[PDB]
Amino acid sequence: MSYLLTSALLFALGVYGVLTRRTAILVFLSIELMLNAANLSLVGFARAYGLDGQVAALMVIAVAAAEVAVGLGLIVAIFRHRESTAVDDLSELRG
Amino acid sequence: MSLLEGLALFLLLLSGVLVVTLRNAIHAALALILNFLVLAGVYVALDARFLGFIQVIVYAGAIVVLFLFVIMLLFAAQGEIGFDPLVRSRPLAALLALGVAGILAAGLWGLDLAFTQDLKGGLPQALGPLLYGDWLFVLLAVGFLLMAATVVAVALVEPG
Amino acid sequence: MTLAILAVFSVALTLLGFVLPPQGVKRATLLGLALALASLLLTWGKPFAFGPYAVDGVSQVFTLLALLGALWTVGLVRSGRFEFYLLVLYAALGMHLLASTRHLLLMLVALEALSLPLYALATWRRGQGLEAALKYFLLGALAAAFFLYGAALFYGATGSLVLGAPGEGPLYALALGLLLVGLGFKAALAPFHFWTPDVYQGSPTPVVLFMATSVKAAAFAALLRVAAPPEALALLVALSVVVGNLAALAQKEAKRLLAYSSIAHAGYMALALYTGNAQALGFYLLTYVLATGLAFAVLSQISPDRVPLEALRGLYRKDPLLGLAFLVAMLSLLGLPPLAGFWGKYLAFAEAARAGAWGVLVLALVTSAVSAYYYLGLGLAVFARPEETPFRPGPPWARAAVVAAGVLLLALGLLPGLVLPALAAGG
Amino acid sequence: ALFYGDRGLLSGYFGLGGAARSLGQGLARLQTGYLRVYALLFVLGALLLLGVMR
Amino acid sequence: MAPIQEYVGTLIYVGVALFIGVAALLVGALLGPKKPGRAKLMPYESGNDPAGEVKRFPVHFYVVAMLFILFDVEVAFLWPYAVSAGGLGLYGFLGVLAFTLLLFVGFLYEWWKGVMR
Repeated sequence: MSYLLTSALLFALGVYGVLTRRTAILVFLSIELMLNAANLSLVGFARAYGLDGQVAALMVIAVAAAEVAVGLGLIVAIFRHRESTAVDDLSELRG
Repeated sequence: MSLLEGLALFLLLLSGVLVVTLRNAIHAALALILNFLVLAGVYVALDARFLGFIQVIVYAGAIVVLFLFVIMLLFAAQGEIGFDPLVRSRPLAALLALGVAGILAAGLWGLDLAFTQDLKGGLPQALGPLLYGDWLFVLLAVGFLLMAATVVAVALVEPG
Repeated sequence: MTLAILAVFSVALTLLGFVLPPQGVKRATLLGLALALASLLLTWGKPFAFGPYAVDGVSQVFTLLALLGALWTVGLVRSGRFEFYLLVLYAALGMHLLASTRHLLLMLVALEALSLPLYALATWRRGQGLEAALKYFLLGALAAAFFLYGAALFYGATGSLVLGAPGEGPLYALALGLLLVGLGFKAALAPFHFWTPDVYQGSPTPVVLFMATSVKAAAFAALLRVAAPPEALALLVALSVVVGNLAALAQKEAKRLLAYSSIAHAGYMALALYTGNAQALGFYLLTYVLATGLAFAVLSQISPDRVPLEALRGLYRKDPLLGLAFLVAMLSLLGLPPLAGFWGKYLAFAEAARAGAWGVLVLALVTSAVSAYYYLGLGLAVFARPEETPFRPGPPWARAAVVAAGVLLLALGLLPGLVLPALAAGG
Repeated sequence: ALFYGDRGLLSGYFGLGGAARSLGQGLARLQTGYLRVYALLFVLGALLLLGVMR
Repeated sequence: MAPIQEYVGTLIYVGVALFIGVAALLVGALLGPKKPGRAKLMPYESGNDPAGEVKRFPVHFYVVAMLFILFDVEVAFLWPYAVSAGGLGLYGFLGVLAFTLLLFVGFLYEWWKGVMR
């Protein structure tokens, strides 16, 4: 059960990262950390509920890879000509 | 168990704290790779053996490799430029990170489960029929998702 | 056997774009969407499931709406990049998969598969488009992480990743909350509403059309399968509708105001979730899709980058039929008789009252009455004195599409007992 | 005097509408454009929801 | 399958390898002249500028790595079919063939577009 509590704590740490980070890429890293915490919870509950969570986490890996590829393309396109990757540098769209 | 289990969990949480705390992007990614190694060991401890090996191969070996390739093409290691710091948001952020765990801790507290199943090791020998079969539809959806992701990234960079 | 049509057209076009001009690719995409729509209709009353893919009335109706939105938004897209069409196809297929399953993990894969091509389609490369794409992608991946931990805690409360399980106490409620976070974000429900104004303001107008119609449609299609508790539903509705209407009062630009309005409208649609009627919500979303696609097709005829409210003015003198359809749309979205928005709104409110949530309903009605201020300030602006404004009076394509949308809106508003009989199994 | 008072009552209705718009722009000010702000408010609202569910 | 003892033996393997590596690095570091100089610590090429002040490196390597992560996911999906093959029969073969053809369409797309760019 310590595994599930640790997965929740890693999700919390990724939340702290996404909120605290200034850089886009480090936020994306904290999100990946959240995903891996989710995968650990899934593996525990598959050990409990019969092995489906393993294939679940596999598909999650593939989904993660897709979103990592596309998001890194985005990060390239937005900060190729532009200056520091700092996410606060774009405040054009205001309420 | 608990002898090395405490070690693995302490290393996992310490690595997460690093990956969210360290300002060296390279060092953050490296702490996440260490986290992935600790987590693949945990996976194997949980009778998921194939999944730990892919977690090393794909996640650490491939994903954060491209992360590192991006941050090395675009230096970005000293992230604190163009600050707009919002210093008071640094403690406040942690507050939310506390809550996002606590309620999870509440939903998982006093929760005991039947952790007794003979997974026979998370080997692909048994996952083959489960993947190609009950999951074949999800598999093909995933494949189309990745093919579309390739196309999306190509059209997204595509200087012309 | 419609998803097969979509897949075949997409995969073949992926290579055919090398030998076919982007215009030929556009014709091909249009043909594929029309064929998929027709195949959906010929299967009306023929639920079809093979694996976790399960077609019911919900799948049928919401995918029909999504295909309509995709056809309309493809009509306007004339860029010589065949990719700028391929992505659209994906989203449709993706959204199809979102409404066609109960499996939470296949639901996540479908969400990612329909959402990723939107991120890339939002790049006219205008500096605002980059900011919009960045906010969108980051917040969407955050919501996907939350939704995934929710699916995990669902698997924790029950041995399967399929909705409908008996459910535990705190753990099941918590998993439901972690799913609801992502689903309301995708449906632009507050307090997850922040991304919608910026993204609608930054993205090219026809893409905003496609988004504000099909994305919200498929998001509510997925919500209908969830058994969201009444407290969460009430909070979402209250906050969403209040902020939607109020922040729309302060808006100076048409697209941002319309995004806040769509936040409020998702708040309204969140009432039919009280009962999950799938008839009330199907009807509401039919009317909303038609009206909003109409409004954004007109706005695209005005300007893809950005359209202030003054640009709308004088539209009747500029084009009479366009001003008339825009007035019809503003009133239908205001939910005023004898327009179908009244019937969709009533059906949602009847579901809500049948569930027994009264004060929430009263607050929704007060916010809807407040909405009339700007709904009229937009609808009535058509008749004002024309000021300096770019005006592209469309091809016959967009004119006919707008006319059909307004005609269907009024026709189903005046006699709703025509199709409403067949929103269940499909007699 | 009753005519003036009727005018004043209409002015109070006006004031109600103006309070509505001011509240509206206070809530529209919630979205500044700093992504950290949007993320914090997002997570904050999600946590409020998760607390409500009990 | 295989017993879990082999994995603790693997941990021991890693322990010996790491210990010997650190020992070799200590041997190298402790045995040396240690006369640091300013130009000695300077990176390379006669004063400054081996590459010097250059724009960000080509995105070509990003594309290489992204291609690779996607196709390694492909392989990770192909292996469970590789182990259980005769049992999954023509059904599993057909599923894996359709999957492979989808990602091979992705490969052919990126190839006819190419990345020399």
